Amino acid sequence: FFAPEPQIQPSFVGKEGGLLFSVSLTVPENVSQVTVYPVYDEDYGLGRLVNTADDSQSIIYQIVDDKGRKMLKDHGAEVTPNQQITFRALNYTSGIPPGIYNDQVMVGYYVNWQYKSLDVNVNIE
Repeated sequence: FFAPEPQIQPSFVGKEGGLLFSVSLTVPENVSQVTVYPVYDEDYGLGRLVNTADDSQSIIYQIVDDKGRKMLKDHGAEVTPNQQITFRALNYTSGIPPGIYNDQVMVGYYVNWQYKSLDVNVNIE
């Protein structure tokens, strides 16, 4: 098992359901399932992006696969080794100042599950 670093792609957002960022990766050998999930609320698959320059500005989000299914710990997308797959962070905030927003998410690979943390630092404008 070896997992290349997943790549974060910014989006060019304030609508409920709007794309905030994406995570793309190549499925390793011997892996049949991959999840990318936030850990703000791990049980319900919710993340919290925070503005690095302003504590008081956050965006709640969920991460979905290419069929729009929310990803959770130990429950991701079924995949084939060597395919490229993309996950999308979608705004779940009801009711956004431009800046740089941060969160940490997790990537799980079903080989047993192997986990790797992923830092997210993205422009949202």
